[PDB]
Amino acid sequence: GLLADDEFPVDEFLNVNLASTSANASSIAFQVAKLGSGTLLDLELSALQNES
Amino acid sequence: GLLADDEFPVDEFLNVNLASTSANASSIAFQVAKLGSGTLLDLELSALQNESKAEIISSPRLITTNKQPAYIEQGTEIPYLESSSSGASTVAFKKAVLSLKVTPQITPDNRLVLDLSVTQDRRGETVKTGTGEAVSIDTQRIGTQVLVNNGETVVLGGIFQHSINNSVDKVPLLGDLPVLGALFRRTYEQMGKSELLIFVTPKVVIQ
Amino acid sequence: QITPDNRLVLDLSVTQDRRGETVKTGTGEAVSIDTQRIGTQVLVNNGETVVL
Amino acid sequence: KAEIISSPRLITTNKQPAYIEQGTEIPYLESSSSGASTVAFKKAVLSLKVTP
Repeated sequence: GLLADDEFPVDEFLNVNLASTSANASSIAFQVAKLGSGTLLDLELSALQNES
Repeated sequence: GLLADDEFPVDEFLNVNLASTSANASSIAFQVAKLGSGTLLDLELSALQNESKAEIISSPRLITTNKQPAYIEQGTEIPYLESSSSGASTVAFKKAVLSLKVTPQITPDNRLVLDLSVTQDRRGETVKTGTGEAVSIDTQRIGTQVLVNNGETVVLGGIFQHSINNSVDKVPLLGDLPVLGALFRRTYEQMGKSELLIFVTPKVVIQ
Repeated sequence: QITPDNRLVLDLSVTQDRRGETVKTGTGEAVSIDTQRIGTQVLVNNGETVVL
Repeated sequence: KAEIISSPRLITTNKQPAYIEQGTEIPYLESSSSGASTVAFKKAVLSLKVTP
């Protein structure tokens, strides 16, 4: 109950934040959310490969 | 009950505040909060480690007649604001090119004497000049006279660089304990290395 | 220039430039140019190619 | 702590001047002749200049 503003700290949530930084990168993301025992875990992969 | 504004003093709360200051640093944080007896304790670790490599090669060529000057270029021409003669401005162009400029000479015992200029410049940042701005240039240049056998290579010059940095900030006595000390200190370490080389090789066209 | 033994001496300039970005000059702006240039004197047989 | 090392090299002919450079050229606002401005470039380079 300690912090005042509570919608979701999307940036304070993440442990490892090393996303592929581009405009055409493709991703996919998996989740496990209980909310009864509290546990939540998220995992997203992203990639890109081009040629010219 | 003494202070008026109470949501949480997140900055006055922390005892030791030595977080890894970067944009790609990864962390993890543990907590023990009772709120019945009042006790609260927080501990967060953060880290980062990266690494990089690069390599560039460029090679221009020319053919020419003995004792005759030749050049080949590729780059940009930057318009600069004014050139001054007796009274007014002929605004001119500076070059930022990868260029080769040469005059050769053939000698009797199968050898060449070369008068050499080789450059590789680029367009840099835009600095502030007076109330205005202008564009700066990043350069690499070598100019020489050398004497080289007919069909082999020589290295004209090069530049080598190396650098190492270390830093620590800690708590005066605790940040030195054998295994626990890592809880009381921030550590930073960086290393760089660079190397540049220039080669040349002439050849007489035997028809 | 044509020589006796079926050969040419050429004084050559060949360029290919384009219009580049618009850089900042003083309180104003101007247009920059992207260049490729080669200038030489060569000696070549009558009807064949050489790389300059 | 800190430590930096830099070493340029050259080869040249006896009694003949040679140089090698690496750095930037700063455009400065104006150079003055009899009347007007030829804005010029100052150098900020790591350079070696030698006559043996």
